[PDB]
Amino acid sequence: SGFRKMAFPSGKVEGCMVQVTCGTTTLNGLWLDDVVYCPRHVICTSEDMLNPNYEDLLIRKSNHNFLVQAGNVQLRVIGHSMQNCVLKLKVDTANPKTPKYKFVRIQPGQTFSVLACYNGSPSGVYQCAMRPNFTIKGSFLNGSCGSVGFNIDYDCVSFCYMHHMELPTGVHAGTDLEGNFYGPFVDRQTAQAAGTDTTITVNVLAWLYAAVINGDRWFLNRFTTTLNDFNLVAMKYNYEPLTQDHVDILGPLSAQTGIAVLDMCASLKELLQNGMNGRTILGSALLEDEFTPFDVVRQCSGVTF
Amino acid sequence: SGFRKMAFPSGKVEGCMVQVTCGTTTLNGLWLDDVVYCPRHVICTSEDMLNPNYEDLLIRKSNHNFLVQAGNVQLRVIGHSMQNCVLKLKVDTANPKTPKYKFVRIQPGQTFSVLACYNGSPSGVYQCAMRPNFTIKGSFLNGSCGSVGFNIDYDCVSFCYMHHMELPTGVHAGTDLEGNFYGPFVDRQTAQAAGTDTTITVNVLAWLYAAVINGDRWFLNRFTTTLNDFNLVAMKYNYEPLTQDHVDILGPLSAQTGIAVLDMCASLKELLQNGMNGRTILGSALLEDEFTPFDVVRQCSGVTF
Ligand SMILES: *C(=O)c1cccc2[nH]ccc12
Ligand SMILES: *C(=O)c1cccc2[nH]ccc12
Ligand code: NA
Ligand code: NA
Repeated sequence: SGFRKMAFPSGKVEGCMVQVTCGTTTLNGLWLDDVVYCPRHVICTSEDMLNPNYEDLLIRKSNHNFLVQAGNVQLRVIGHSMQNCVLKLKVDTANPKTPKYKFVRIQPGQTFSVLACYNGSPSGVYQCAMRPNFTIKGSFLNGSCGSVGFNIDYDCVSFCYMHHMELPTGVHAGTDLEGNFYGPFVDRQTAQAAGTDTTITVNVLAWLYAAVINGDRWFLNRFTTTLNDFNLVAMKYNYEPLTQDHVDILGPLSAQTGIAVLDMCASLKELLQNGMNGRTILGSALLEDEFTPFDVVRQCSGVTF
Repeated sequence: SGFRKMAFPSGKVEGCMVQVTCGTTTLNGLWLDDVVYCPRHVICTSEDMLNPNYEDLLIRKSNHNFLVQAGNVQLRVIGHSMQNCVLKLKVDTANPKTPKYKFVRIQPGQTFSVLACYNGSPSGVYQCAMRPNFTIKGSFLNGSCGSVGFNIDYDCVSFCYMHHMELPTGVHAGTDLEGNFYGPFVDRQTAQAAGTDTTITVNVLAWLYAAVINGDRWFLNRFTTTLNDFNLVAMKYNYEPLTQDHVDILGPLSAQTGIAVLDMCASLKELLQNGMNGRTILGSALLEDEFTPFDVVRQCSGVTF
């Protein structure tokens, strides 16, 4: 019993974190095999902020301008290259702690664990969702650049996020591990802002299923709805459209609880229209949308790695 | 910016988890140096549930009745002893991954990270508080017995909780790592239930300070209160009494925000009396009490390990 915001165990990622310094800028990097991945922002100075030409900044650098520290050990940089908004520093030492890994670009609505780091040292671990607006609601201070987000599947770390920047509303923007931003963001100083966000409807339904599995039914009702009629209410409350693919993905939770997806949609419609009348669901007075259907199955079935 | 339920990085603990089997019972153990710690329940059969005499059950065991597996490696048990409600199995191999560590018995209101495990394999990591009633609101399935709770301080893992059992309301009970239960619970089948719980008042004030640090002031007011008058309202809403020690512990957050502790108490009193009028604080529509003052400072100052 119980239902928590549960991160993956972080040990496989902790062993990959390093500190990268160029000039007076220090941030985190990810050491896999003999490569260190980090935000290309590390080559900027406090002037190369408004319109940096990174190709021009990087051609002016030598391997020796990059200091990489793993614990209290200095790794010698023997090659450097830029891929989109990441820098790849080839080092003279393969990481003996390199886990089985992949790089994956996730869809909005997917969740991942963040290992927040400072100066190449892990600080803490928490669960995030990629928002529909391609931001994350993280927790990052100055120095957290190059902190990574990941999922674990049996033996294999899927890296999906590298942190770059904080936007004016205090939400966060970053890249895949090939250096492509999520969303329209750029690594320069502009008036860029988070777009309007929406609630992840399939995740809210997953979490209502979690609540039933965990022995709570107060919010259920005897009604059903059509997908089309549900989506007309979704739109009114700034919820993502529910697709047939989302209905299919909820099939396993539907089967385990004996509650049809469109019946759970009718519960959600009543919750949006009426609110909770001072009641809670899994300890929350709001409708939670940062658990995927896979996250619910994992935490109700006890899969390990 | 941002504020998350943040766990400690789990790698130092992952390297200590093992599987222990006695008869048909399998659960998790903690391998530190050449000792494996696990719940003494592992020696019970489905009959030794109502009134087990553990001393009598254990004298009937041989070292060879205990199977300890670290990854796919079997550790030979060379000695066994019982300390309160834990079993200590001496093994022929020291854990080469043993971190710097301590065993600590925490106070109610303190928080810790749980590494939920099954079959000696870590599943996930989340933050918990020890409730005033000496339960935790965890997330544990069958097989999670012997999962541990911990805090990390620089280089040093402080183990504070070993999981034993689920109580009828779906909350959890366990021991310190010397095998003493938190609360009045026993490792036998009885009508034991969680006592009435209360809200951790000092933690709610810490989290209101977090909300100010993170740029939110809507709930503040121009009033102050006396400690005595605040506690008369605390009592009405089933909040823990606020002590002068709690006031002293909030001093650093008070100093950083320029909001006197008793002024923040006046904000909390108004929130209890009026509710939030459909507003949120740090993404929550309820008053959060599972962040200590130390947890707020850590996540607003960026301490690492
Ligand atoms: C940190 O990597 C980073 C990336 C883009 C912009 C920025 N400003 C400060 C720090 C950064
Ligand atoms: C698991 O360790 C444990 C301890 C006490 C009681 C109990 N019942 C089932 C599992 C347990
Ligand atoms: Na329904
Ligand atoms: Na006040």
